[PDB]
Amino acid sequence: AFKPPPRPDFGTSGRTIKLQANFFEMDIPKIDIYHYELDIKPEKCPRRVNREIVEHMVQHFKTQIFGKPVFDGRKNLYTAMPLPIGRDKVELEVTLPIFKVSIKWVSCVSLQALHDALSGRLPSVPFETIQALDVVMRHLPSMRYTPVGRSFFTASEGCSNPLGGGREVWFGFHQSVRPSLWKMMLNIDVSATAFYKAQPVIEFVCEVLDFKSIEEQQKPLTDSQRVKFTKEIKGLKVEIKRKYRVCNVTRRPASHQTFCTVAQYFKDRHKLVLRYPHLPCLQVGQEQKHTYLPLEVCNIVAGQRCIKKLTDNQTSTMIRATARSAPDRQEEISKLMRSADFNTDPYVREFGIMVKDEMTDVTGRVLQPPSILYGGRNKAIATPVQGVWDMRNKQFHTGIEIKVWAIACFAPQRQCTEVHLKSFTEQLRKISRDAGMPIQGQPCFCKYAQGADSVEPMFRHLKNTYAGLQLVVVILPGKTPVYAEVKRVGDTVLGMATQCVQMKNVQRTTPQTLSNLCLKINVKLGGVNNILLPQGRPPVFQQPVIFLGADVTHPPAGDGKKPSIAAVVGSMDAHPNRYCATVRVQQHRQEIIQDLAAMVRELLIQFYKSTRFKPTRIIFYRDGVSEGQFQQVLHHELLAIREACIKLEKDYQPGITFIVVQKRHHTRLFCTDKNERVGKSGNIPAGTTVDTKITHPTEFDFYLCSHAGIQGTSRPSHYHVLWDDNRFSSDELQILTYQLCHTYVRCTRSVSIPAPAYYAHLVAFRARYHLVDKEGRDHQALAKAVQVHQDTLRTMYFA
RNA sequence: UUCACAUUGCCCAAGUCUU
RNA sequence: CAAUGUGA
Ligand SMILES: [Mg+2]
Ligand SMILES: [Mg+2]
Ligand SMILES: [Mg+2]
Repeated sequence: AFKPPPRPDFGTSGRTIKLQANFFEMDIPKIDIYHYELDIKPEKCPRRVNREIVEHMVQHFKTQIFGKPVFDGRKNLYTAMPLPIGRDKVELEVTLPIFKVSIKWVSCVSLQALHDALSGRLPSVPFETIQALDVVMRHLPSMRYTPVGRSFFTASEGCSNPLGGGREVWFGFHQSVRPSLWKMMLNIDVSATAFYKAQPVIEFVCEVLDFKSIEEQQKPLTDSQRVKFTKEIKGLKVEIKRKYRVCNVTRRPASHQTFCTVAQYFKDRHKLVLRYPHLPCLQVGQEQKHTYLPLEVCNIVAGQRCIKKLTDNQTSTMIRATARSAPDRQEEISKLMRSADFNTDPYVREFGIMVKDEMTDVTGRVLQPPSILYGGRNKAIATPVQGVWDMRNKQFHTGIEIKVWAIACFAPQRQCTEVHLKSFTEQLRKISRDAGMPIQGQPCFCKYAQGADSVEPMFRHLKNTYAGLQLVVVILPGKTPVYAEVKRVGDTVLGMATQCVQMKNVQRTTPQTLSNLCLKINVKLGGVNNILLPQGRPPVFQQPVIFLGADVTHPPAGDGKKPSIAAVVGSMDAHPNRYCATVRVQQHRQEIIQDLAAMVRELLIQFYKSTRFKPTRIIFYRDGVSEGQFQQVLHHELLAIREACIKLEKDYQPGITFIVVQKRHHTRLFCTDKNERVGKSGNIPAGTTVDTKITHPTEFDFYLCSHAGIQGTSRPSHYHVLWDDNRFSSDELQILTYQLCHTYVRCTRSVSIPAPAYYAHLVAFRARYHLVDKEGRDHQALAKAVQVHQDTLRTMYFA
């Protein structure tokens, strides 16, 4: 239940392709380095303050200690050669513009043992060793640049990327030390994030309040101006030599604001006559004291990342400033590494480390896509080309016959007229007839409505009046709270199928849009759009098997009380195509799925009810777990799956395959040959697979870019097998995973992650919609909100 | 709320110390 | 999913 399986073999399927990865080979010396535990009293200091302390400490004691050590900003210091210490704590006293620093040797870290672990010699990779190398590579940039996670950001020289609102774009790069089949690798990728400009607060006001210049005007701000400004600068730090954090903007101008007025105080003591006394002051420091700074004598301090959400316009600017095709990104990574010059870094060089300046070459394989079987009389077979196919002259494998349906238009009648609805209905019936999902009649019901209050009574009337009602098509004017209400009533209250459509897609229809629309409708009504060509599937389908997709979605940044949402879906046929969903609310920002055992039990029960088979195997696709959570998550969740089986029957012990899916990492793959690049974005082809060189030295993992890259640089999904009772070969599991990317019903394309994992996202996001403005007695309220109706339980409402 | 892809938002990481 | 783009 605890240790991941070794790599069974290497894949052999598919034609080869020359790739370049943003991994850079590291040459590590085979010598012991020396680990020391520090202490710094007081120890509530920010991490960067601790780096200053040790930095000054190193030189302020250079003489009979420290004859170029590295430091993690907390508690760990490393040297390439040993110090004079013994094992003794050597408390030092250091002063920086009153600190006690204790230095104690702890262990010897052998880089020799790392070479063995990267080889077949040692069974596993020693974390503490890679942890040390990480501190070596991060030492310099952690003081030179502004750390954000595993990245480093800085104001770009000579350029300025303003966002407005006192914000601008800082470019940066991600850095991480990784073991691999070949060598140690330095993974480098470029990135960009928003920062507040280091400008006078006076000019910060102008951008926030949209003033061309101050003295526009010379009257104290309106309360509406003062409230907007207070929201932006509160929590931000400002400087004079001495730095404060802003907690409040005073109501009264500096001329009147008394504590002795602020204006007066600065006239006598500091001999400063304020140029804009009519403006308020910044209350800084402790909220329960009376320290007020005029705007004129304050600057926003540099290197403060913008945590708040960007505006629509700010986002739009951010996108344009950082959007890059795959070759363009490739060159920006390359240019960065040449200019980075990691080998002159004195700390990197103290530890005798060398970093390759060229991207690593890696050979991938482009897997063949599966054939997609359709229905109708002809039973057409689609052949994905470059990750895409279409439904033209093809009918659904199992198309639904729609006899009873209705339209509910919440768009204004002037904007969405009966003629519009009629034409839309005309075209939709045409497309749906072609697709093998005939809408036999005009809707038995069609009424306009307004507001969220009209939803439930209308839907209740519909359910009571029209027997055999299959669907309600809901027209929406755009972004409106009605949508969430439609889904609350439909999914959870009354248990009725609904398909919403934006007004603009009714006024002006297209064959493609209407086609995609039918894909959702047919699925929602129990249909089967298409299936994998049966004889083209991997051998695993010879026995009953269920495919589980699982994901947790956490609240946005800055949020503190909203629940995390766990969603799990399971296949309900042998194709596989039909899926049922389970969903739960759980603790804030907890990744481990707490109630998984219960959820899997439901899915296993519903699988048997649907197929009359008991799975002999369980394939578990787990999205979004990082390497630092593999053991924790696997321990709880693998056992939870077993628990579900055991509490059901026997002696029922199906083989479990546990696979972690990671779409969001920092590995990027590029075509070496320009003639391999695909489309305008110039990305690697769909099906590109990498399970060598850059992958894990001992464990079963691979990259699979299963989708066509439309824009930017494609994210190759990474798959890591944490458990496998079924003993998959690399070829079978990679093909299986790839084929499951072709079973996503909402489009005739290969998607970036397997359908079950994708559905899990959709289910989680739907639950989040049921919880809008609603997020023991607390838990049960939220739990009921995400609980769907009895009639919705076995449906694909999430489509 | 036709859909995918891409950027950010999500576990780990990161962050958090005389007017 | 939301914002913003590229696309069908
Ligand atoms: Mg997740
Ligand atoms: Mg943490
Ligand atoms: Mg969007």
